[PDB]
Amino acid sequence: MKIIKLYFESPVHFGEKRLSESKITFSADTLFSALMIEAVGLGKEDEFYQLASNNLVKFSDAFPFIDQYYYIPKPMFNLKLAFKKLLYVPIDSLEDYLSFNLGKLALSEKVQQHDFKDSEPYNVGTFTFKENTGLYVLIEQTHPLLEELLENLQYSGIGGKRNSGYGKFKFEILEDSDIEDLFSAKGNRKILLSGALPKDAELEQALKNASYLLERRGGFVQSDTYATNLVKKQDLYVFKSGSTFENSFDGDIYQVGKKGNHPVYKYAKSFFLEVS
Amino acid sequence: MDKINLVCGSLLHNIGKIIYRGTSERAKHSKLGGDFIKSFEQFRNTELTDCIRYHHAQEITSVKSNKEKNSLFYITYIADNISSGMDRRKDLEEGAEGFNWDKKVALGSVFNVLNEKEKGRQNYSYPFVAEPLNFPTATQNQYTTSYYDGLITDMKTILQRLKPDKEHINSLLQMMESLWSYVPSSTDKNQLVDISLYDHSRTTAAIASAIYDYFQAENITDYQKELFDYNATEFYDKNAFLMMNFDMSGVQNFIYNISGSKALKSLRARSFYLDMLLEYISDNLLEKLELSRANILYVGGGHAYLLLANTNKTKAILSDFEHDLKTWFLDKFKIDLYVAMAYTEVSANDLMNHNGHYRDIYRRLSQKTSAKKANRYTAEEILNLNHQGTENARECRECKRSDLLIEEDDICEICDSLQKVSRDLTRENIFVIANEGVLDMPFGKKMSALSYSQADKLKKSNAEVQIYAKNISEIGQNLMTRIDMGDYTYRSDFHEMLEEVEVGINRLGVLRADVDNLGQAFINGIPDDYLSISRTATFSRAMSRFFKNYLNQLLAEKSYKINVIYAGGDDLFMIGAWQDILDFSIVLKQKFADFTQNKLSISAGIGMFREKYPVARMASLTGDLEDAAKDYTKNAVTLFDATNVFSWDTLENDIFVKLDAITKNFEKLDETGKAFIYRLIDLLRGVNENQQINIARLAYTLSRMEEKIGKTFAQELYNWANADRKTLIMALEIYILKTRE
Amino acid sequence: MKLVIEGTIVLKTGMHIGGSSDFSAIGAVASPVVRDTLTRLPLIPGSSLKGKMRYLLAKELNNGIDQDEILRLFGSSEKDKIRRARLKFNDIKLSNLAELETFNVSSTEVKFENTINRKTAVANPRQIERVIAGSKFDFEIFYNLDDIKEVEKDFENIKQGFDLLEFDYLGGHGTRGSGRIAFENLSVITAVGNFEKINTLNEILGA
Repeated sequence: MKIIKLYFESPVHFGEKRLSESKITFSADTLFSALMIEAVGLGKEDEFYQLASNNLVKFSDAFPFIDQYYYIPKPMFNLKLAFKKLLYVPIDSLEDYLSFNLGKLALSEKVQQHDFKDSEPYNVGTFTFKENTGLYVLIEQTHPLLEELLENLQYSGIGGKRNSGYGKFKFEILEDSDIEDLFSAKGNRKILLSGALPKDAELEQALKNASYLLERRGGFVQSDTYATNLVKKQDLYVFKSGSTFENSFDGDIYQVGKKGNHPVYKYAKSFFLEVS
Repeated sequence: MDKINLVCGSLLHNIGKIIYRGTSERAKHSKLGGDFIKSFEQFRNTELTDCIRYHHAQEITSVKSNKEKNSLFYITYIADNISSGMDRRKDLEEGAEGFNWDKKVALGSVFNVLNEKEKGRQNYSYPFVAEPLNFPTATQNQYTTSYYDGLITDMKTILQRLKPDKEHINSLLQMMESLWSYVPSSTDKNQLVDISLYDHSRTTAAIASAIYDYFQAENITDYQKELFDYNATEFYDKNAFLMMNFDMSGVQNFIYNISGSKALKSLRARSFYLDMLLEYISDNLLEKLELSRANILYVGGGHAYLLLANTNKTKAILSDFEHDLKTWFLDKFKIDLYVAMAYTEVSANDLMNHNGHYRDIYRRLSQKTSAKKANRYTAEEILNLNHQGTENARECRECKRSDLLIEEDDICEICDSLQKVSRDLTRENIFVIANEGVLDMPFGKKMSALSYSQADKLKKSNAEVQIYAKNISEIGQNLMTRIDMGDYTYRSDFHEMLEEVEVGINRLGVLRADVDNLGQAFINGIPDDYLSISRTATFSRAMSRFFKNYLNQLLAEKSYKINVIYAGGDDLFMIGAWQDILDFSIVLKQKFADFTQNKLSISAGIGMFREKYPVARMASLTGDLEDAAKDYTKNAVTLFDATNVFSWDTLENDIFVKLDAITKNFEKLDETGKAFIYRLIDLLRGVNENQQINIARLAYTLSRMEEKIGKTFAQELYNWANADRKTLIMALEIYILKTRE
Repeated sequence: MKLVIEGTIVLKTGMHIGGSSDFSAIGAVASPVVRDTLTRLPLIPGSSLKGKMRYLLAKELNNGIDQDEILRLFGSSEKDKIRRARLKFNDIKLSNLAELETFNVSSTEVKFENTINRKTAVANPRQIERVIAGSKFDFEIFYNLDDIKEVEKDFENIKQGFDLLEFDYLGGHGTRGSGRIAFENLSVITAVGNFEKINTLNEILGA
């Protein structure tokens, strides 16, 4: 199981509800949406969907990482038992569990001027990473196709505010074996690592002793082909990445657009870190 | 035989003792209670009379067979026992003619016991001034019987407008919080003089109704054998109390779920709306529990702790209330708002605090609340919540939400209702709920929030209609209950507000404050030895009471050009002229220190912006400023920037004595300011990087203008610019900002 | 398949870009220049360069009387027609701080300025922070080579916009003598795919 490390040399804007604020990381269907839009840039979008639909391409979402420390969101248990301010724990320090600051959020103030009229300002929330940090994306069984797409994505930009002028990155794989054995392990409680949602006939079996938050996950369709306007998406509600489940489930790539000239998918497949 | 008699025997209790401590009748107080009975509307049945004149143990054993069973004063006896926190087994109770009871002693302050293991045991009391503006102090106090007979004449000339029945408990409770807020619970016994007897009566009413419904469900007989043929422990070793709670999560992201134009109005709208939703949700639960409002311990910002009975019928109605409230939030606020109702069971011995075990009752309730918070929605709720998704070409701009949008305009129905109702909202305005209103509330009854206008005529025959009030005057058929919300507004136009100022720079100053270390102080603040439940109720209710009424009165007594957006312990946001904001921050800090006996800290952040500046970016910037203040991890304040963080005494003392000295000195000088002050600030901010040569230039300029600015002021500036430097830069900056024409 | 338009921006005058909401002290600089929030190195935001090129290119075409060329270069969100933006700008950071350290001067300055009321004849001073002249700015702009038959007109338009921006300011108070830039060391390189006639793109732009 491989690593995908993302080094940003420019600020990022990962919006979650509005342009004025931003988020440290980006989700999994955000990266999958970027890969779909770039694959239909290359025309190979159909067999990329047939790869990601049949589990050979299965990635988690982005996580913070500092120099030789890979992080995850604080897994949230039914713990009966200060470190309550900390949002991220190192990925190998879960056994110890049972200082940290990457970057700083900034707000960039912009304007749009009209020539024979008064101007109008708008402001963009940004995030800038420190010099020896960034984000990393977990992936198992790397494919030549996704190695080609991320090689091609880095000149289009992950992030929100494009193409002015923020999201750009250079990636490298840099596989690791100190944390592959964590994912080869098996335990009794399995934490989630991506924004996921089980299929309708297994949500009950997935929902037994869980600890989760829903997140709304919608927005606008970003294409020049979906139905001659800016149509919103069917707001899918997926589990938060810092969830825990005692029993596993497998997600689906749900179609959240069913009215334009092409389908709009949303990645909601599961990715577990099994722990005792 | 219903609980009106018992709740009146609890709430109307110990009036005979508070008149016993001032009026000379040295006989047994049972005859005083019985003689006080018949001087009302009519004398009641024997139930309430025996409830209020039999709670003395020898008289209890003296009256067995001359009257019937179903005592209904055994309840109030062990109710006073459990609400007291200690035992009265066979001893003579208070004022029982057993010793020379010389009762002239005032009410002790709540904050003396608070955190006595870190800073020792202080002691204070509550003085009396003939709401309103008063503050507890460390001097001995005394009450006089003339004011007592005056207040009882007022109480009995306005009291007869109510009927001793079910619905009038609210109105007598409103007059009880008007009157009994400062009268003590007892005279001696320091373990009892810490709390006022008004909340002791509220607690006694709650626990009396709880044990009454407990015995109504368990269907038991012979209360005399059960409770007195053994010494009242066999009740205590049974589970009979359900102390449940409420917890709205994510209130902050719904208050600040605004990005539109009208962001001033929507902020106060949402901050009022969450509180009023919690109010009606709690009151409707008590209404469906056929219960009075005395069972509320505390309602705050997002939290509502309760005390009910432990019966299976209450469990069934609690689960039904769960399902209805959860479905109603999932209809309106998709995942945004969520209440976490969890009940915890305690035995009657368990809250007597003899074996301890009270802070872990709060801890267990927190564990169950977090457990329900971890697993929020069930399977079909998530399935329905994903299936109701649809795509549209419109959204609202605050609530970025693609359903329940109005026609011809693109703002969501709550998202516009909040703006409109925030527009028509003043001080003396009344809040009303019915089946027709504006703002959505469960279970299908809305809120109108209409003023004194052509729609006042609903209060005639206002069946199934409730009234939420700011002021209370009429206690006949009005029935207005108080909701604590603070909405001081000077002018409501920022341009007129600034235009009235003609002394300083034309800027708009912004205060954001919050109480730091409020969390563990609210959860576990009162120490385990002298630990009470009504003390915590008074603590939190007094905190919210302080912020609301003393904030409006402190801003009313001096004409401060400050618009309050919303107040509270957790949150405070005021926009006004910067002169009044700076001059009021020290006032608010010192009045909070006087109210809390300076052991609850407070931090704040002052920001300063121009006349026409957006309120959303204003609030975010000043919130950043006060976060930098609280990061220091003690009490402090930031003046206009994160680089200028000062402690409150440091700001007050150092900056304001330096500012007042500078203002005295440069006024009498005929031609010195302000060019000398700008050169002085230039040197005193260049000295941060080039430390030596600017100190030399400073000495050169001060002896240069020794003959001009003053002999002693120049050497004072030279002394201050080496000892406490960074203070004097801010003192000079706010001096010029004050004196710019 | 994708191209990289790389050059340098050399300042001939000030170029004060941007306004933060940072609080200004009373005797100090109001309206500071935009910077990196973490390096505190002066910066040209890519939205500023993009907006100024769009302004000059849109004012150039349709002379005194928008068009498919401008929308296909810099995007569109019109209700009827939506086109993906071919150009991809980046925030330009300062590059020659090694050279400006050699000259023993900071990369930023304060310009002192006032207005004078014409009736009351009282001055009204202001300080504006401003990048110094002689600064360099390595910029990368990425082009989406989605159509081959239009790349010649596209790169002609890009060089036209660069030349129009050579005779006009880049950001801030340019009418009072600021913001004058020049583009030197312009080159085009591909990163993925392979464009055959990359040389005519290099010659239409680096001429």
